[PDB]
Amino acid sequence: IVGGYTCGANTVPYQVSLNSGYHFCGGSLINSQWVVSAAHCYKSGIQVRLGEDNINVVEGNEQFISASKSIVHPSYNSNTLNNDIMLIKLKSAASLNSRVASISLPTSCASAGTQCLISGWGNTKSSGTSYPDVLKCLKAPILSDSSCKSAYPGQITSNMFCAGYLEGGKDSCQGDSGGPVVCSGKLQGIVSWGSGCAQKNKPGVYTKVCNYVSWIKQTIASN
Ligand SMILES: N=C(N)c1ccc(/N=N/Nc2ccc(C(=N)N)cc2)cc1
Ligand SMILES: [Ca+2]
Repeated sequence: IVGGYTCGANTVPYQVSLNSGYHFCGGSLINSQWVVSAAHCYKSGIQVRLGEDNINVVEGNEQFISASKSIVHPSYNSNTLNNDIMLIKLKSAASLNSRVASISLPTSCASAGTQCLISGWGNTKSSGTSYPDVLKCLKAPILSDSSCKSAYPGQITSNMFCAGYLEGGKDSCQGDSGGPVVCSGKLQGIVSWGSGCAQKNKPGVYTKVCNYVSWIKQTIASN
């Protein structure tokens, strides 16, 4: 997260770190056994780390639970990042309390202008590289589809939305991928892609979760 702020330990209780020896992507816990992340975060041997703040220090609220299965969206296209969503099932149910909590799926798509919270342990620099150890947060509005499409001609599908700031300076970034965009207490987005980070007229592009709720629910129901 570039231009964000330190969330505060366990203030984003649904935020998970996907760990394969190191943090490589975010995710969002959507029930005790399931995490939603970006399909481009797919890899085998994922350990889901819940209850994280400092991902480099055991601070006492962590739950580390290996994935038992990952399900990449049936229509995920890695070239276009269309349908950049994947479900990860935990081998065991996370223990849910205030510091580790699922985030509600949307019942409706959020509109442009809705303020959201984007979070992650990704790079905090738009130029160069610095990875935070504690969870970073960014309040960012969903941008209009028109501004999104204008920013990224020929790339924004109906399964994507832009959020952030056209002026740049504030954005998610590498290492935030897969993580949440939560708006009014609903998971509306998944950190998906963008050109660089926090670049002018290159806002973050997010998987439009509301399109996937049916798939998520039915997948969970049968897996
Ligand atoms: N909001 C942003 N600017 C932004 C946020 C996260 C981000 N990270 N994406 N990283 C990323 C890495 C690999 C792939 C792939 N295998 N195709 C896709 C995306 C890139 C840009
Ligand atoms: Ca930790």
